[PDB]
Amino acid sequence: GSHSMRYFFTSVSRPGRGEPRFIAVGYVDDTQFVRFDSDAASQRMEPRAPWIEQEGPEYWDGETRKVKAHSQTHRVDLGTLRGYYNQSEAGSHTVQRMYGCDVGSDWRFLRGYHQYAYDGKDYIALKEDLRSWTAADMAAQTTKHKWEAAHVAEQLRAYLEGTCVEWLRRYLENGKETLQRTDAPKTHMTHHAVSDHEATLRCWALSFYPAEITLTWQRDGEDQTQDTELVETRPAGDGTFQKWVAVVVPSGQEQRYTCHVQHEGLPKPLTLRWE
Amino acid sequence: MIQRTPKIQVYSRHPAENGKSNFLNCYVSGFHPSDIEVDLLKNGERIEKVEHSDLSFSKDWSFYLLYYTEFTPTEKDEYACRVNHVTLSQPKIVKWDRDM
Amino acid sequence: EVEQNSGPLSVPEGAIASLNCTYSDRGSQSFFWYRQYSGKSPELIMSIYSNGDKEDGRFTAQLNKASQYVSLLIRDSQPSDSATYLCAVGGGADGLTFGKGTHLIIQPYIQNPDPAVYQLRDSKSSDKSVCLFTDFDSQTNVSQSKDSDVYITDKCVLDMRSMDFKSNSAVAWSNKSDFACANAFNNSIIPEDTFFP
Amino acid sequence: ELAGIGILTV
Amino acid sequence: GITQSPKYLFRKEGQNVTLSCEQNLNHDAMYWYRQDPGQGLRLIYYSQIVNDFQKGDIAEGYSVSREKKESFPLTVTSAQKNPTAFYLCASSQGLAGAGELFFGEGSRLTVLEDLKNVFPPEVAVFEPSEAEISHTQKATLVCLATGFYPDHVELSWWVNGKEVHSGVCTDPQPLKEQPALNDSRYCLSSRLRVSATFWQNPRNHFRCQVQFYGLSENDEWTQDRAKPVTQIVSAEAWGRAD
Ligand SMILES: [Cl-]
Ligand SMILES: [K+]
Ligand SMILES: [K+]
Repeated sequence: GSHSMRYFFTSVSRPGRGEPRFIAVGYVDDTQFVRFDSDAASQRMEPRAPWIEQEGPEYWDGETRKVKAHSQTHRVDLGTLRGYYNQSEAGSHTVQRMYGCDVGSDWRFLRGYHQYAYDGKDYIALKEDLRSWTAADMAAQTTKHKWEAAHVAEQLRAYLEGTCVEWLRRYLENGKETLQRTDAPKTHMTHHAVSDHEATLRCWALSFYPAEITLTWQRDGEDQTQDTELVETRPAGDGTFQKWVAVVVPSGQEQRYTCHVQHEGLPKPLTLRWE
Repeated sequence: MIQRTPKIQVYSRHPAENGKSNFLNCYVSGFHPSDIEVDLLKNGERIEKVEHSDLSFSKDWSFYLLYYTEFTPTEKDEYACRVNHVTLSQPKIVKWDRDM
Repeated sequence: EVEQNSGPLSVPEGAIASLNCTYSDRGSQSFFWYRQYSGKSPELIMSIYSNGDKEDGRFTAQLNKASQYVSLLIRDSQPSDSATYLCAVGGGADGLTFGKGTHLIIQPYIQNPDPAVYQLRDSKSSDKSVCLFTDFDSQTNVSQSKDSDVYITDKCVLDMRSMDFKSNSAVAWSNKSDFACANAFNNSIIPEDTFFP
Repeated sequence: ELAGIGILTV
Repeated sequence: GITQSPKYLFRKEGQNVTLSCEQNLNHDAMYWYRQDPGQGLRLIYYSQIVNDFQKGDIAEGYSVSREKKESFPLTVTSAQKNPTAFYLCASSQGLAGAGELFFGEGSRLTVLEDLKNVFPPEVAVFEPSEAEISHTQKATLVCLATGFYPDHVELSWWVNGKEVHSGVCTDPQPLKEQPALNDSRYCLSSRLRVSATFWQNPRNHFRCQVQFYGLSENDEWTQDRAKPVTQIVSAEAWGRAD
């Protein structure tokens, strides 16, 4: 329904063993389309989805350098943060940056964001108003002031509102067969026995897109969410996704309980019971 | 410096028919730090030709990769995913179930 | 790459002055207007990152990423606003390409004009002098000489905060033996109410 | 495509 | 701020020269441009982060280091057959091209083919016409620094010893006295105007000086004159009552 262009950057200091690992990737919704790995052969931002190959080297070179500069920021940041936290030259450490836009069904701006983090913890982030800064440490307040004085929020807001959304829409038209398509779930049940008076019920759901989905078990209307087990959404590799939700029951009395599907690939929801 | 131990899921792309070609997916997630080694095994033996997604992370900053390779299963063959990470004191073997 | 409307352009004191610019790269994300006086270092006056207008009192810039249009217009334009205006574009981690530039020259207020042609002999010599055509109005031109050894200068605005006067004062001279000041401006449209003493 | 603005050394 | 030095200079082919440029704003990005007359400013190099720098399109025959984040020195080597230009250092906080670009204060480099053709500015005041002190409430004192090379000059007027601007206009462009070849002489034309109340008073000193950038202390000699060094050259006036 709504859509998003998202860019995930990862940066890992490996002291002794040289320059830090740096991996930029780029998603439209849940489809990956650009990548950069510092340990790649190319040293070029590559295409990871056919519909961005259309764009000539003009696009690519400009993206390559842009990403090279992102890495060059983190390169220093690692240096600075080791500074700020008084940590050792011996230790490896991680920065993740993450920015992107969100556009509704009508394809117009709703949310932008710029989350940043050192070693897994939140460090600084651009707040939902695209104007203020939030930051979990006094260390990060030093960065927050730095970023206030510089007026990053200005530059960054005009990207997130502006540059991001017009580029999001350029991609949603290029690969509309890839991206705008909705593949529908393909559900079933694998029922197996744990004991003589007991049995399992997995409500599967394969080959679907996008990864948004909600499967809950209902004992003929009763919201069963204690005995259930719900694994996180696998990517199939395919391009489609997978998911199941398990539950154990007083078995024998099998053909009683309901699996509630929820997806925009399937116009109105579903319910299933044992054959 | 905050460790999150990985969550591994081993499955095929489609369900299996024996002798009938498929991909074997291992999906690691919820982990931190970055440093990780993932092999897929066939009969406790290291499969060479395994590709893997580009390092990304979820909302809570935790990483997630997908190691896939092509495979053509049978009754006799067992398959696993062996994941080495700082949180495990020896790499975690996770055998492939065609039920789970 | 960054093509800039170019003249030079004249606009009187108080009149509005506009400058366009256009750029041939969709990857452009940041847009700037710098000003450069002759033999001096460019300084920013306007910067703009998204579409529409940004204003700072007397200057106002506007941008349309779609058309690839970046604009500036100066309100109330002072003489302070003379010399060259620079369109620059960035946002690709590649530095900054500046356009050709546009020399915008503003006409002050020669509000008590009296054109005249005097002579100015030396303080360490007799004769061997110059020709000062002075206080004339801004719409005058001071074009080049007739001889290869006659050297005429171009005009020069000249403000005083004491008297608040502004005098456009040209200069000229030569090594020639039979040189004089009536013939000094025999290649320009000097006003015919000029006061030769 | 990527940001080329609004990014700074911490 | 940003400071680039030196405001002017020139070295003969076979020798290098360096334009040192420091800044203390703690900006990551630093850049060097050369501006030619007619053209805009072409980018020579930029430097996104410490220890790193990147080509423009006119880098052939230029070196730059970034050993420290403070300074971006631009070596103009025995470079190309045309380094004569105006050079601009610049820093910017963030990605290269993202932000304000805080500029240095320029540098005026020129070639030197041989030092035999290097002269200083012969200066002379030209006293204000009396038929002009008739109409006005004023007096126009003109100064011609003339017969110098290279183009490297500044110009303040000095009342008793007072660097003065308002009343003075200088002359953005000079004037060459030979209209063809590369080697030639120049001539400037400033214009200090003053009221009749402080001019015509004979006890009041007037002067026009020229901060010439000539030869260094290092340079050579085989002439029958004297050397042109980095100096000041002046010429003066006073009032004459009526
Ligand atoms: Cl590159
Ligand atoms: K989505
Ligand atoms: K995602």
